[PDB]
Amino acid sequence: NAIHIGPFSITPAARGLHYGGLPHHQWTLYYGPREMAIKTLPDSYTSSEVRDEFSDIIAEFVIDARHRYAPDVLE
Amino acid sequence: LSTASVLAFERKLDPSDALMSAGAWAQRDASQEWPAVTVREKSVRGTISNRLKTKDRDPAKLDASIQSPNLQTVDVANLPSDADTLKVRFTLRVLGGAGTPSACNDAAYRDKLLQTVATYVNEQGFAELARRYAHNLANARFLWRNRVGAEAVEVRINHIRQGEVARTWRFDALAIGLRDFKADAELDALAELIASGLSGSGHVLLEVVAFARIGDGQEVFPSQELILDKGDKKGQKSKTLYSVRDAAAIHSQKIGNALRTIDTWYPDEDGLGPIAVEPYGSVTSQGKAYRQPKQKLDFYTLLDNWVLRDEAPAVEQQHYVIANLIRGGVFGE
Amino acid sequence: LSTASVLAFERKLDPSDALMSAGAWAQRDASQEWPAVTVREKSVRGTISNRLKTKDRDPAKLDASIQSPNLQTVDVANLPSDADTLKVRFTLRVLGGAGTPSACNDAAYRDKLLQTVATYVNEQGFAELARRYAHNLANARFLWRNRVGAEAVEVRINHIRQGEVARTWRFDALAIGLRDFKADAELDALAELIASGLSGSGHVLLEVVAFARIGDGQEVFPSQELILDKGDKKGQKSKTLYSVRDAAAIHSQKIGNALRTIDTWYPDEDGLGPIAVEPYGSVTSQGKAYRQPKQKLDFYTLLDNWVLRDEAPAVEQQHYVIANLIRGGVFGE
Amino acid sequence: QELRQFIESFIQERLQGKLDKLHPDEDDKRQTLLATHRREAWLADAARRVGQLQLVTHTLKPIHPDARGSNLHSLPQAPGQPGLAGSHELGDRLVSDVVGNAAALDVFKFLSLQYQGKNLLNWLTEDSAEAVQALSDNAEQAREWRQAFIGITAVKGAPASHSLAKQLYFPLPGSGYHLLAPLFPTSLVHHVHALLREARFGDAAKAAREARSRQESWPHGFSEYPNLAIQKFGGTKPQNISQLNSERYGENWLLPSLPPHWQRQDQRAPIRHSSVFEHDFGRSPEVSRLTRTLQRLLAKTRHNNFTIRRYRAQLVGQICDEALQYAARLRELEPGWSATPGCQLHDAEQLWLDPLRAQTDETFLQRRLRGDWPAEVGNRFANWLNRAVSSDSQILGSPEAAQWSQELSKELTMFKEILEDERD
Amino acid sequence: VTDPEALLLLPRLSIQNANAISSPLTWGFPSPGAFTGFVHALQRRVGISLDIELDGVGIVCHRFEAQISQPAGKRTKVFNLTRNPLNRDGSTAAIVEEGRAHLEVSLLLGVHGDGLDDHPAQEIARQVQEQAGAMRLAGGSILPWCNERFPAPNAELLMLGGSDEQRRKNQRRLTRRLLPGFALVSREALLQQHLETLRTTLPEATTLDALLDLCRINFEPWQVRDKPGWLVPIPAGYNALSPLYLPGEVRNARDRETPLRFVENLFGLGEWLSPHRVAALSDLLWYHHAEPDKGLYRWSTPRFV
DNA sequence: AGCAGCTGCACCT
DNA sequence: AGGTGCAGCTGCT
Repeated sequence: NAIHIGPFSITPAARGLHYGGLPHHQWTLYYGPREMAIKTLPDSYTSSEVRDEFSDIIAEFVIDARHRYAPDVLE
Repeated sequence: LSTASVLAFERKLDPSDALMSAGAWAQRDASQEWPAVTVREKSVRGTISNRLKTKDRDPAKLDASIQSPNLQTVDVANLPSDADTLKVRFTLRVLGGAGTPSACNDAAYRDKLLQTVATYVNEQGFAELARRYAHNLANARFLWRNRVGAEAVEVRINHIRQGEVARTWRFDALAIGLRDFKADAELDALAELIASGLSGSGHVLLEVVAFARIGDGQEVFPSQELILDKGDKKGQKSKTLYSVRDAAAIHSQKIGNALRTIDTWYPDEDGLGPIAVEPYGSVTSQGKAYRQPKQKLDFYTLLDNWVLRDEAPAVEQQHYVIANLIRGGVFGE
Repeated sequence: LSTASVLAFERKLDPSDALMSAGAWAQRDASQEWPAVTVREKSVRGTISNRLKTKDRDPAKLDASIQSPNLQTVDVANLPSDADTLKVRFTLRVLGGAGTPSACNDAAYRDKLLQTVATYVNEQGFAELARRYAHNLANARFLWRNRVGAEAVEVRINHIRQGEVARTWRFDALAIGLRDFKADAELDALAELIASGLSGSGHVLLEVVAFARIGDGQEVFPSQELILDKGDKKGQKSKTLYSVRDAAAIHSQKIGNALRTIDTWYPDEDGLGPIAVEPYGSVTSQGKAYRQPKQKLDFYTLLDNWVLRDEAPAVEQQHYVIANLIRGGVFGE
Repeated sequence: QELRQFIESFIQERLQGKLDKLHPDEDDKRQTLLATHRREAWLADAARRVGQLQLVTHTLKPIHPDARGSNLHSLPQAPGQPGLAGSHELGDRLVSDVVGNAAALDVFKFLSLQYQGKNLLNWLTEDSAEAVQALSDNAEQAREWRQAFIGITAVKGAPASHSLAKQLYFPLPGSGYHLLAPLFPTSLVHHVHALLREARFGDAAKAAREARSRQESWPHGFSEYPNLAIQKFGGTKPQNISQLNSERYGENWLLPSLPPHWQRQDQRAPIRHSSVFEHDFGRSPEVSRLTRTLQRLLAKTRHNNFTIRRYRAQLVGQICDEALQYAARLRELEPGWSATPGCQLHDAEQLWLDPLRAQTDETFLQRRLRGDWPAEVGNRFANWLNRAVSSDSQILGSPEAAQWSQELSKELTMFKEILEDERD
Repeated sequence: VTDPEALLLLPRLSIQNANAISSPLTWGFPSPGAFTGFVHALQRRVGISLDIELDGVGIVCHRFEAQISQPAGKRTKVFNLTRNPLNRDGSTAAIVEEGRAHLEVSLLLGVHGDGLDDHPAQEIARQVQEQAGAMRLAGGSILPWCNERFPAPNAELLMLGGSDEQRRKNQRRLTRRLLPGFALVSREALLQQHLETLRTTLPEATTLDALLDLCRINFEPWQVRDKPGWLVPIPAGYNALSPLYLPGEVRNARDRETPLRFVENLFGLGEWLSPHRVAALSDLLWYHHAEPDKGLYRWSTPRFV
């Protein structure tokens, strides 16, 4: 059950684990082919919570890409 | 007369949070710059070890549960790899004025209580309770698991009157057992000191330092914290040790519970050893309450028979209720 | 009579964290100032070698994945380029008093359990269990992957009575295999010492040092930690090795799991070799439960048939039950 | 009339919950006997439970679940002394709390549902024909039902406290003492909890949080609360303590009342040459945040130049006190004064920040340090302040930059006086 | 209301297991009413027998250490508890949450009586120290003497004695012993000022004390609206919920010889400041005063600015 | 001749 | 890691 936020995709790791007694899964955030992050989130997390875990990294990507590819300024 | 609606005994025998440190044996006299034992983290991977239900004995389901790894993060505390001696240090103040409650709604009940404990001190001193407390300071009972399997334990108690040391006691805590109560001249002198502190004739201050010879790099056992679970959330760290300013420590109430393990007069047995004193004297390890209210040996009915009904119990039960007075509590309806 | 609700056993055979250092072979008797094996980082470019989903086995997608490889930072530990011998050192204390639980509810259950283990000790000593523990110390099984493909392994075991060595054992750990349990005079003397420690008739503390001749600059394998998240705020660090004071180290539970690999009585086979003693004795490397509860040979059914219904099993399974008692754990509802 | 019909529907909903617990052995016999008795006398059954209810603002059960005492419903008088916040100020924001058994809380939920829709919340008591015609009971039974709601709205408690309550002593001016038994304000924390959970999550709060990441500004207010502590009330069952304890899930949120530096971190004063040379500047985390907040205010115009200059003076006085506190904590933290390998001018300022001479420290060097006070190190601190305050021809050519430099020089003079008071 | 003739300094008081919560809204430093009750019990215990009265407290909080934890998936915090003993049936207990902490605080105490008249200052300071080394401060024990051998003795300092410049120099050399910690004052005037300038939008008072002590992040006209100091919430005192009650008419009182009342906490704003920012060292003394015609039972520190 | 306690059961979200 | 009440209960007299 992958999650797509624009060009980003968050996929689970196809076999979970037990952290602290609770079942978890590793979610990977990709921007196309480039792997951006990995988190270990529990089960009984809705997809909105999985989105809001990676929303900060997505927002920092947007900030850096907006500042890097800013157009030129004439005065 | 009746019981007061409020009753509140401030505790005596206030201990400190016992801090841990480490070093080598036969350097324990110069053990003031010994570095603290710190709390680290590590990872554990376990298996399924608990009892399964009768519905879940299926072997395919057991293998499918095994093939998911079980991982925890665990706080640990060890000795350094070149030190073999754990040093546990705390301070214990004895206040005195063991009879007076901090709160009493009934005035005549508090006067009857005051003359009752006054007559109890007049009948005999605190020397039974004081000798038992000095035993629990002599053998290292406050080393809870750190004492178990140790090679040699040694306790030093410094009575400090002014800013310097008034007197020193030196004990081999493994000769003094945890079962019986002996009599020794140094131990009886310490018993006189803590009895005189309990009698209101002074404010005694003690520094207790215990040296346990465990081994190089072995594990020590400080107190554990109470963390209630974040159930519908991420997994937590499944052990958390107590630390005071990055030094592994035992809780104050843990040392206090180890101190008042004096009660050898509970009706169930006498060879199982002393227990801690509390109303309906109940040990958490056995999970079972000795001194039940259906027999007349718990604290509340004994206090009501001694004060309200003026039926003085036996001298060991007067010792028990006096120990519950020193222990403190919030009693009432 | 039923089993207790809570019932817990503290572990005997407590090891410490094993520390790694490096040096040259035949200087190994002067191996007290050998410098530690340090954990470094290096870059790793990961190729594509997983099984594909076959909804992603299109060649254009595969070549697009191959054109953009991903990179990690990885903790690594090697020997120095001039040293060829890995030295691994830890301490192990044998305690004794194996039958007594540290927590119980029923008094009748713990008394039945205590007389059960008392009858076990009276039928035979700890000689089989301590023989197998001494074998697992003799062969250097606690070198998990460092033993694999070593040229020569030598174990020095020092029984340490006071602060100095009482007795010394020297073993060629490749002659003593990992498969069977032979007989040897020095090995039987070590087994008698471990059995004397397990019987409560002494305080056993050993220092175990292992020298493995691997090669110059070769990779050693310390214990490995747990990584929950990974991002660009780190170095995309995807592997963390355990470390005590800037020293590559092995977890204490890893050494403990390699010590109790004694179970040769599991019903499935015996040509595979011994496994570690677990309730429903399971191997994480094989994903399988030997001693399934459908057969009557797991720990819980054997213990309940031995204690409650007095059905004493075979002496091999009695060894297995007492091994699970020395291993410790939480057994209850 | 019609309100009465609605009440019957509510009773039916209760029956449905019972229905889920279905038993084929004898569940139909209990179900028919329960449903007929409910449809006949739901109000008569509910009034007996509603007698146990109490409508209250202040509860004793959060102090201890074992404790039993009088819980009072009142809104206290407006206090005369200024600078005060309390539960008394927001009277229209108030919500009523319920104390009783959980079966009584079922009837409390039924009464709260009956209050909605029509005017029957105030009209349960003040009505006869419209109440009884909808209730479908006799006029005497309707009067008995109205008396039950009037009693449940009232307190019905004898004045008393418990032994597990606080009951503290306040001293009088030149006289004896008074006992004060403080009660847990429950409506007040429920209102503060509503405001906090509104500030933390809403479409407004989440929209402003996404707008901070997007950095594109619409007119909005965005609130943020750091390190609240969560306190769980009683056991795992929150309904035992109060009714609103079940709605807030038995937890109340506590705002930080902490001192400023409550997480002590060891500072490495020790002997590096570049370590002492860079520690002469000594930029810390909170000092860095204060420096950024001060540097943002610099370009401000003259229309807010008075308040902006007052804020800059307050920031400079806070930074000087933070530097003094950091020097004091660094001096107390290090046990000795360790010699440094190749540390010139880091040792030069560290002699001004020095503790007493140690065993490794020389008596001659210690006497030389004790003889001369380090005011020149304060001049070096002024060089740090010129490093902190950016100046140029926009400030040097204008008149405001000279006044800002004069205020910074006055603050540096006060700091230099405080520093030179120790040495010499 | 009364300017002290002298100040006594309880030098470095270490306290274990002190109460942290102290309020139904705050959890950090304990309430100043605990310190006022401390010196009133100290006056009851050793103050009366020396022809000395004690009036207020100045508190500086050298160090803090709360027994809390953060539960690994949330930004809030939980408290660490204790294992209470079992019930009489041996089942379990009921978990009531209490919040413990560790404190290092110094106390500034004002004196009006025959201070240097009947007894010298050193003996008064020593026996007040000996009395305070046997009680407990805020629900937690005063931790006794450890290997801190230096900070033991006090300094009974006469306020108005000496020249005015010498008065400033001795209060500065006493402030030299109060450097690491940050003193605590009341800020009811700043509260009312922000309440009046906030009331241009809406007339609410508790929402002010909410909005005073958080991190308000205002949008770009990204900034953080900031107060110049360390503004915290404090329990400002007590306001009665009830009329006066006679000593006998309420059951389960602490005593049947003292009148009783039912009260509520009034909450206000305090402020932590550096002790060098105040010139007169008698400005920090927290006095508690009763207005028994109504419920206003207050701790504050008047005569501060 | 009752009394008081007491244990146990049930409620409920 | 619940408070509550109350129904029923024990009882021996």
